[PDB]
Amino acid sequence: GSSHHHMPDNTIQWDKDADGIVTLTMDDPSGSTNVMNEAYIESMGKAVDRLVAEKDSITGVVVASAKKTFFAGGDVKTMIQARPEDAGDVFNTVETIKRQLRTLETLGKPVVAAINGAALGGGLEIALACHHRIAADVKGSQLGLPAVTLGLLPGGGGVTRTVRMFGIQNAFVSVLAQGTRFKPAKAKEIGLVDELVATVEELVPAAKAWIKEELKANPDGAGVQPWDKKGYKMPGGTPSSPGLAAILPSFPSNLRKQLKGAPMPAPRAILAAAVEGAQVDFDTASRIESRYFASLVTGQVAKNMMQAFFFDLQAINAGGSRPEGIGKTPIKRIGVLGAGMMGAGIAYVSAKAGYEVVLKDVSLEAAAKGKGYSEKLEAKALERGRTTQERSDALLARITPTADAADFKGVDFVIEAVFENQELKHKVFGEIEDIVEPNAILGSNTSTLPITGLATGVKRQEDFIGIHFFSPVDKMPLVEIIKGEKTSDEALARVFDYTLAIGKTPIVVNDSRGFFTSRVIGTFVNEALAMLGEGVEPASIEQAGSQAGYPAPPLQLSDELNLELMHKIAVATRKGVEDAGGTYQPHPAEAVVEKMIELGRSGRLKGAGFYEYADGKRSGLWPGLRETFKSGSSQPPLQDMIDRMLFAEALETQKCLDEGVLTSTADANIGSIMGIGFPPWTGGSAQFIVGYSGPAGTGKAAFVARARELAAAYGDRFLPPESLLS
Amino acid sequence: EEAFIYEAIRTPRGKQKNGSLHEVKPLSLVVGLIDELRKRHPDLDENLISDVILGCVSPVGDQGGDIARAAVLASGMPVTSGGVQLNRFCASGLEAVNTAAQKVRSGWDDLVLAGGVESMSRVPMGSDGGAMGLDPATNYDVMFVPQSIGADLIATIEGFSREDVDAYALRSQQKAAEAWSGGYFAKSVVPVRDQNGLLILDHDEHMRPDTTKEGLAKLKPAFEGLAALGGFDDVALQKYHWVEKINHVHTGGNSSGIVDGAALVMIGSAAAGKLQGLTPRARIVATATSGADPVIMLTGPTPATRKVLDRAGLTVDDIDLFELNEAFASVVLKFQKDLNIPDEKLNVNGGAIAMGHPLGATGAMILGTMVDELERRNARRALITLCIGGGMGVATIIERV
Amino acid sequence: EEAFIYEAIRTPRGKQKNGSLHEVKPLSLVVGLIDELRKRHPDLDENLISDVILGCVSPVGDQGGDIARAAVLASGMPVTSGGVQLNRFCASGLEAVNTAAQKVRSGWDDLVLAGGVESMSRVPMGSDGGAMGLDPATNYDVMFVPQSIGADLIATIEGFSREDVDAYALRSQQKAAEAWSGGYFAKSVVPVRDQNGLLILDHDEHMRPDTTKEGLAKLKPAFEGLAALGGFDDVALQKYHWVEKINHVHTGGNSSGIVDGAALVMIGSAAAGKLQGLTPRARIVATATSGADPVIMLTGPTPATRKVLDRAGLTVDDIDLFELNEAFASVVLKFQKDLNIPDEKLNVNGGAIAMGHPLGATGAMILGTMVDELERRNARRALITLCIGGGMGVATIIERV
Ligand SMILES: CC(C)(COP(=O)(O)OP(=O)(O)OC[C@H]1O[C@@H](n2cnc3c(N)ncnc32)[C@H](O)[C@@H]1OP(=O)(O)O)[C@@H](O)C(=O)NCCC(=O)NCCS
Ligand SMILES: CC(C)(COP(=O)(O)OP(=O)(O)OC[C@H]1O[C@@H](n2cnc3c(N)ncnc32)[C@H](O)[C@@H]1OP(=O)(O)O)[C@@H](O)C(=O)NCCC(=O)NCCS
Repeated sequence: GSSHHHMPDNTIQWDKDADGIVTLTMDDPSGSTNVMNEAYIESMGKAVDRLVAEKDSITGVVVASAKKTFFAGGDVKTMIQARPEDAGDVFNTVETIKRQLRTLETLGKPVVAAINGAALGGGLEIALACHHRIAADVKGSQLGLPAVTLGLLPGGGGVTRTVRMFGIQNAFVSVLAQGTRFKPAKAKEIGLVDELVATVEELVPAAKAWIKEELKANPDGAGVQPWDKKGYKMPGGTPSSPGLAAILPSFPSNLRKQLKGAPMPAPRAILAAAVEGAQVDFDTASRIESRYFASLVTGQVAKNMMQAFFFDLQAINAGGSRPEGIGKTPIKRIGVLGAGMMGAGIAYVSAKAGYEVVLKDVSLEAAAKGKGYSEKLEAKALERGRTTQERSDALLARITPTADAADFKGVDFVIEAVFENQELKHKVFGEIEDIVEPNAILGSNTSTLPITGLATGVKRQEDFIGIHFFSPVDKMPLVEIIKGEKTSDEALARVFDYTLAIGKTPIVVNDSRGFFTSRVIGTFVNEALAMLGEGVEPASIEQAGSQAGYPAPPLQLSDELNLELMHKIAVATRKGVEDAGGTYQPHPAEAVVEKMIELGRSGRLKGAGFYEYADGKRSGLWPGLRETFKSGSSQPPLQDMIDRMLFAEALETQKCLDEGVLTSTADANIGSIMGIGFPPWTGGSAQFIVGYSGPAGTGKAAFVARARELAAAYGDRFLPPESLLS
Repeated sequence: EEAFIYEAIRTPRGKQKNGSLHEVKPLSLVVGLIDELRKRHPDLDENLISDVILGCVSPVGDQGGDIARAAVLASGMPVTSGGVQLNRFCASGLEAVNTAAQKVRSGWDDLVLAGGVESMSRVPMGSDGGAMGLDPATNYDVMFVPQSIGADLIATIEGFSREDVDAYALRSQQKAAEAWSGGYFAKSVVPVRDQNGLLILDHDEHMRPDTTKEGLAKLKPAFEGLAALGGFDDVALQKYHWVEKINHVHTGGNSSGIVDGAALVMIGSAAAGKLQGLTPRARIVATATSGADPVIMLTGPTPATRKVLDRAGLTVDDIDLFELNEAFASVVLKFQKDLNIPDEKLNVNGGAIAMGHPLGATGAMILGTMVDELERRNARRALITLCIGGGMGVATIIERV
Repeated sequence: EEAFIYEAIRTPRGKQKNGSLHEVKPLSLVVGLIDELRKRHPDLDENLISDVILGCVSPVGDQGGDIARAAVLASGMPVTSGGVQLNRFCASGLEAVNTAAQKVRSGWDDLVLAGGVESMSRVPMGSDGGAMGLDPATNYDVMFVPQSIGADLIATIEGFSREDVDAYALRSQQKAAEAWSGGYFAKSVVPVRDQNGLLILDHDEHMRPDTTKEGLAKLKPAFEGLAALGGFDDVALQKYHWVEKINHVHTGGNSSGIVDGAALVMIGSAAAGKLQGLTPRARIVATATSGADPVIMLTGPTPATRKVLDRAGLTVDDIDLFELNEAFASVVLKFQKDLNIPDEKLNVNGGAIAMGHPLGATGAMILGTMVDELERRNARRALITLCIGGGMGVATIIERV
């Protein structure tokens, strides 16, 4: 019963010329991109049946696309709805897809992929089933298998074929483990595509020219993959070779080294499927690959990551949090205030997006060092990673550093990133309000100070907005847009367009204490400091942070985020709630931050914090921590430490959803991932509640059950809010 | 019913690089020991020998195909003598003796020949592969780290410094040299010879009797490049989260040597000895198998020792000699700190740090070492234990008779 | 003291060419069986499990590195459960059970997990090498011939014709089909599934239930080119000088199949069962190890059977069921002619000719087959024996309780 099929519409156009070459042109009618949906599986199933039925009159096949891209996507809506009881349907579906490619791969005739645009995921897997791949050397077209970013693996033969092409080590580290995307010139160097052409018009003609040339110069080996020949030698050997087996035990350990012990199952499954596939024949390896793919699609982690990195990110880029009805207003010249580490990058990401920006600071020497931050990032791109070109000179020609305030004549977009002092920002904005153009926008890179009070320094308060960047803005992709009480919708509409133009993803929040990103980080770092004061080993706290999924351990972050500045937030929030008539209940972590400051250890700036610092490098933990906080006298389970730092952020983001700081759960998930470092496997701090998986169960029911258990043993701050049906 | 030891001999241990035993196939090492047992009792009816149990950790190539059965047939032994290879890692030698004692104790076997053989210069470590190391899903889940990483972690947790482990390595070289100097090994070490009777090796050539405390301190940590490239340091610290950094203290001088060798023990019942005119040398009192965390791996000896003491009904005070294999110095120091064992009881004749560690044969070698010291000192009880891969533990209590 | 069998399960046997179990690593076969034993007794305190003994004939690659220990750690079993691989060729499965019963009988172990595993489609025969085959001096002296040459020599000496061995091969296919048809294997054959719970194999796919007597006669002697090119025919006739010519009667239809599979048996003492709420299924009465000429190799079952009968004090009349592994048809016919065993007692549910022969696991498989037929027929005693390479023999007598 197993065949090439699993009333749709046809997505493949058939054409056979007089030479016998069949040109399969992928052209999905429903949509502008070729997507691996139910229509494609039926279309390709019909196409490969006709190739077998007409094999006498056919001499070669050319797989091309009628879209601007080649092939990229898949019905994510079906994959996220796959329950563990549907593992059989998932397996048979992916087995059918690979069966179609395996038939196309073994027709005894050369098949050529004509890659005109992006070939991602299932698209590259189709091209990898071919014998010769020609790519059009046009920028914007990618080639990769980014299934790991959705908690999945390349189930359509990606793992099996990349390993047969490159070997276990290179295929995993370079192609599979990270879903790396390659440019057509880059993909030619490693071996994904075999040759390049300048224009897409000469793509298919060159594909047919290679077929005639292949049949004439190599008739016996035409249409045969290297792994289908007798005496095939896998690059780097098989797991039984003494060379590869000598280092094979280090492949999983180095994977745990990179993942830091985080419960992300997809990288482990890819490595397992790759090595187990290399021990058996190609057809058996494909089946092993299918069983690991079904293991991930039915898992909860892949549903979290598909929810965040596909659905939530697509809804944000669709202008979900942007106010509808407002058109598009342009940006003539951007003005950055403060050439510090944050401010220097804003001038870079703005200039990298083609915006001509003027970077102003106090002294000219400070402004030049800010532009030097962009040049340091360009030395690693122009003549290192080969990512830049002679265009980066125009990037740096956009940044015009200065110290005179009169150089802001004609600036339409003003972003400021100065020290966190409201009296200072009230003065620098009053000296620029009348200088820049009237309808200009007054952005403020602020992480704590409320925008409503900060906007009073200017007359046109409706154009004042909070534009919160994260460091370094050259790499961090989240921009937190904070609405003031008087902020107009047309103001944040222009900001929403800007953040999408500089290649970032925006979230819109309302003005409140700690906004959303700063407020939830505080609960994360304060949860670790509370544990240290309780007597928890600081090494366990750092392990609990990295094994939870965070990029940086919490104590290491408590030194980057200066420990003195955390104390100033503590005294500021107390005065705010006390001036409102309420009573302030201190957090347990504040007694810890007061002891570290009293001991003269404030973080990396002073050169001493929780870690020791020598020659600008972070050394080990300070040996005096164990005796200072009685560390070791409290040994809770490591999972309790992991859950404490994850639940505290999850509960706090729920409060932000109740208080109205966030408008959509998509901004909560994406805002926590790209601005807080919340573990990507959770799919966001809001998805963490609905997709929680622990000993108590799965879902919101087990979350509030585990929250009450954490609250019954570690304090009533872990009790779930009322918004969670109890 | 009761299991007794009648003979316990071994070969000298030839070192790895430019070793004398490199030209000797491991099958020859075992038959040479069988020949020696036949020279001591030429009137022994070998048809009563029920089985021949040989431990071997890398049973491939020269050591594949049930080398125990190959020895039975190559040595001209009766065909009814059986033969079976087992692998419980570096406790394979003692597991063979324990299984032999348990086979004798069951009554369904009368006279068993236990031992082990390893030719690490010919069959390197890990030649047999394995899922724990080579299968990613198995490796990633059990958090596999090499035994040397667990050794440095032991010294880090227990506070054993570089000087502390080098002080034991010096002590092992000294007591092994004193043991060879006093002729303690004269009767139990059978020199290896070729088919012409010419000498090949007559002593443990891995020993460095002229080692100084300052000479050990000049050695480099040999496992610093294994942990940095393999990432095994980070894996070990995910399980042991409270430990901040690994202190790499083990080197070539304070770790067991890679050597070739073979050992052989004859275990039988009390009835089998009287029928053959054999005098019993010791009695197997109790055996025990236990284990501990496979990441640290080398802490198995502690619970295995406590279990064999409870089964025999004895405490640490009742045991006169403690023999723990010196795979790494920190393992011995840790096993001593746990059970509070005096130094004068622990590895009195040196160990694997000085004389080498032939994996499959080590358990039987250090057992035969204790049956001699029990007879020499005229002591009563001894306890033999070895650290095992995967976190296992095997302990045996013998009593001189 | 007394050793009892509490559970005895096995996987279906997947064939060599285009087999269903080829995609399953042999470590997965064992943990799947451990999972099944855990589903039957979820309240069993697995810390009382003293050891896990797995027989394996080619412990290399996927089966190296003490796969028994890999199963203990991959299955989430307690770390104190030990784990050890043994190799006594195709009797490794039964040797593990006998060793487990002897370990239980010694009193130093309470609850042991014995069994075996072999993935011949992944780890071919002779992958581990061996001195008997690859070392010329050892090969030339012991006069090594393959087991198939000894099988044809058995039929030549005993007068078993081609029709005689094909008549038994037909009988094995029939009784194995009747056993599967009647559901005799429904409770002891645990179907293999993937990590998603999807079925991989649920039956012995090597069986050919539609085999005819005329279809077997059309097969060619598969070992005619091995004896002519290798010269093993002349070597066998130098030892057996009175035989003039070898009659090559064994083919693909009347020889054991190359299959993948794994088995697992839980053996414990009487005290261990009552403390765990386990009901004993059978009792290990006696075990025995013997052997015969290694050139003919496959005649070991005869003296091993006589020895285990004398130890238990019973004769052939006392045994209700005889289970001998069908490595070759002539071995079964020879073992029957020696002890004068009725056909109705010998391999009542078919054997390896129909269902396959996973080397390391076969001994435990055919043992679990007999603990079921003893319970089904409500019979008392059964005797299990296997022919071993190198001329060895292993026999076990179990009694239903
Ligand atoms: C001990 C171990 C470091 C061997 O290292 P090695 O480099 O092969 O051995 P070497 O003897 O050459 O030691 C390296 C150096 O140390 C020196 N050295 C070793 N022991 C010494 C001693 N006691 N005094 C002085 N120098 C010594 C050597 O002379 C050598 O210097 P060189 O390279 O200039 O000759 C290690 O690899 C080992 O064998 N581990 C044991 C493995 C094990 O236990 N396996 C069981 C699990 S399956
Ligand atoms: C049995 C043995 C001959 C296997 O041979 P094989 O060629 O691999 O197996 P096959 O099943 O393909 O048998 C060959 C032919 O016989 C046929 N055949 C086998 N059994 C048959 C049966 N019962 N009825 C009809 N035809 C049968 C097959 O269909 C095949 O014909 P084909 O080649 O056209 O398909 C032999 O190699 C073997 O496995 N020996 C056992 C080894 C052993 O016991 N080892 C232990 C010591 S370590």
